[PDB]
Amino acid sequence: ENSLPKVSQSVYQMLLNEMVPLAMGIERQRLKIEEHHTVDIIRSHNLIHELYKADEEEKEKVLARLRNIGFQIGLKLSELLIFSNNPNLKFKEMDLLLIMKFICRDVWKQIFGKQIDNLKTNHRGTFYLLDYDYRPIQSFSLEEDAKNEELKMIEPFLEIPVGIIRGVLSSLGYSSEEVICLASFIDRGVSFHVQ
Amino acid sequence: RSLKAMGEEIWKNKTEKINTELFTLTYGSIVAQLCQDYERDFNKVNDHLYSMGYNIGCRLIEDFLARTALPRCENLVKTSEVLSKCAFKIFLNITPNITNWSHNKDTFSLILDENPLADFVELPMDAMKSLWYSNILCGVLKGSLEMVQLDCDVWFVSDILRGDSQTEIKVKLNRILKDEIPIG
Amino acid sequence: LRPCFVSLIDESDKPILIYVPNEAENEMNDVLKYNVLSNISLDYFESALVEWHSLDSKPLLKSIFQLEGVSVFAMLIKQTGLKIVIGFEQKSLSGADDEFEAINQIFETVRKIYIRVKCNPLLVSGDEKSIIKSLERKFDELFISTEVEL
Amino acid sequence: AIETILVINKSGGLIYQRNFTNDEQKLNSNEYLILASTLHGVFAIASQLTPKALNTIPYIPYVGMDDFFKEPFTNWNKSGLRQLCTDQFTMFIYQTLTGLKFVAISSSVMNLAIQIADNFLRKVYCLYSDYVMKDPSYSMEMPIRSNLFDEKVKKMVENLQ
Amino acid sequence: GIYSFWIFDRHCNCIFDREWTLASNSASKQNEEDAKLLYGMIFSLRSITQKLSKGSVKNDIRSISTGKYRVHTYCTASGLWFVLLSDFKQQSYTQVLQYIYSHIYVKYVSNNLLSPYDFAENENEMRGQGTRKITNRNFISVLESFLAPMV
Repeated sequence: ENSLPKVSQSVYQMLLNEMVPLAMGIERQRLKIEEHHTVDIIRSHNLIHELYKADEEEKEKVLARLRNIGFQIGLKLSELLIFSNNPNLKFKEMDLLLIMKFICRDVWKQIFGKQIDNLKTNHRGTFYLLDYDYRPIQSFSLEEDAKNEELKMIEPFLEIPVGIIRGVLSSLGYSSEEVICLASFIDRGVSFHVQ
Repeated sequence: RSLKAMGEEIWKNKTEKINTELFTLTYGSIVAQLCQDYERDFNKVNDHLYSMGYNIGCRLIEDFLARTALPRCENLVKTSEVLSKCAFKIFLNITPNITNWSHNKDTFSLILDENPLADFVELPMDAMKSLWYSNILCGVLKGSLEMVQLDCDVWFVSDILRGDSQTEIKVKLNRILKDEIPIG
Repeated sequence: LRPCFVSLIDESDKPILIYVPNEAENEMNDVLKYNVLSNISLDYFESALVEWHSLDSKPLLKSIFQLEGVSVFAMLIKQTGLKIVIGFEQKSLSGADDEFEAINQIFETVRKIYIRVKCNPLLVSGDEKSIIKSLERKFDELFISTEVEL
Repeated sequence: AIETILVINKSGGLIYQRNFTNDEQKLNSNEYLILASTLHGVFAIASQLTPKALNTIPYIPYVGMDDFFKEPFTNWNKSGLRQLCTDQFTMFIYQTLTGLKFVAISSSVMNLAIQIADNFLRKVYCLYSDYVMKDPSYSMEMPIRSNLFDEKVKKMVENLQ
Repeated sequence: GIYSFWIFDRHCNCIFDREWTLASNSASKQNEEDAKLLYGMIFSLRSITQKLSKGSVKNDIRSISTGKYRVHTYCTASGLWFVLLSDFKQQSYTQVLQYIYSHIYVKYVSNNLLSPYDFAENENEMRGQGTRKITNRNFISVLESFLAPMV
């Protein structure tokens, strides 16, 4: 239908990469940059992500700050989805844990583009969604000596869509939990699991 | 004018669309994360929002040159206008205008029409002083420009909320030193 | 097409997990029958001259049994001493050979799931608690929860 | 297409320069000598890259309407710089067996493209070695002050384009 | 025929690894000295065409076309110099080098946040005698995927 406002996916996507060394720099707080007013020391983004899992600090307090930031995103976009477009499926108050399949059929296409899911739910008690090529970190690289050492590193990046889909259920009002695995498809991987 | 039309051609070349209001909430959310995490120190979030901007703009500028095969500018006067239209317009669908163009050609200012960091934003009276909202824009401009071998400093001086006046960034050129000692 | 339990025993005759699907949300206390069926098959490893194994190349689907409402068997790979067994409810049982090789191949799928979760070093020293919950969390979608995929 | 011709002596120094048809200048003499010394320094190292890690002849199109020798000849320059191309000009190099390097720089673009600008440059090396080689004012490895040389190569710029 | 690919930054460093895509001459490091003398041939000839400039613009170098091979360069405006040594069968790769900048480089280097700008080792020997940086599982593999059509 209506298609008025547009901004790039790219600068968006690097911002979605860049909430995590932001949070590491929050916890850890010379290139004298703003020398009209002040000075900075440095900010090693290549070593900030090589300080959480490549040095094994107390990131467990910091992981809540990755969890926290998606909630206020996840609370306040359901109303913004009907200002995104108005496709008449947009109403919210008919279903409880059975339009989370379909609110993550759209906002997961509107912050991640694709819709390859293969959803599975045990007796409509717990619903889980998985995809084979996650849009941030399947553009990401390695140090080529192994691969399993690199899957230590990427574990804080998975926690940003914790807060999103937990935000929408708390937008409907909930206290049901959520945990993230990392799958491995066999054809040319990460899974999600909510109660 | 070709560099007029480059932004519209790239806006038909690239196909990447987010709705603009979704970008604003993901900027208001992260500055709210700094606001509630740190101890309401609006001074002390401009610096680290700038640190965000520096360390994301110095990875931003080479994909900007990837889409826009442009030569390295050497004066102020052409990079000011191409930063005022193309390097924003392929990313942020805006065209900020250069005004107050100084006679010594070392400084200027930049009115921007609208911004998608500050579309529908209200700040509280605690936040109403001692804070500039788009210090990530200071970061991305300064950390962008020190890749291309000119250590300009820009600093954003007036919100459309702070003072409710106008949106300006005071800019100052500095040296144009290139790299050296290939002998080692 | 649906197992009635899933049982796992290592080489020291210690049961790793006698998993039963749907003991919450549905009928309880038949799990008390299920684990003692597993122990009947555990001391019924080889008894009264009945031999299950003759092929040493790949351990295929071995001898079917049927006892008091279920249909159990065994699949001893003989690799790292794994002794895992699966029963089926005799109520919904068609008794064909593509059924027989079908439960042979899904026995090898649950073999694959155990050998995948056996060497996941994303969490190390996962040997006593929530390794069990994690492998149950990988069990409970391969035979059920297909209801919403379409 | 060619607008400036240099010649280089074998000891790494400029000999002659004429900015023929460009007719707006910013370069005086010793910056052209800086170019001559740096192309001699480049042509020093521009053989031993040996990127292989391990008979080619030029040809006869009759450039310059007779010619001197109507035959596909050889060339001594089996390893080194031959030509360059940029977005505002292109440049050419021809060496002798003795050691003279024979620059030609062309503003437009003019395989075959090396070969026409090789076939030009055997002619001027013939014309160098008949019109200022036989000259008693010409002491050795000095500049060229024969005006008789200079219009007779100025005629051959318009005998090219 | 393509002999060798190399990657050249602003700080006069090569970041090309074990030689292949026919840089081993067997798919039709010892060359760390060769990185310097390739740089000296280009940078000196960068200054030649810089000193002859017409019409309010600088000049990029397309190709030094030597004897018995070629060399094709692509100097960026960021000081990145993608250099490729052909065998004079095809013409200048001034869009193949744009493909391996806009697609295989910037989407696989400098978007990956576990690898830096490869600038310096927190130290002031960027201008020489530094061990290289580019070792990726994906990038080296997808480069070799792209260039095995050529050689």
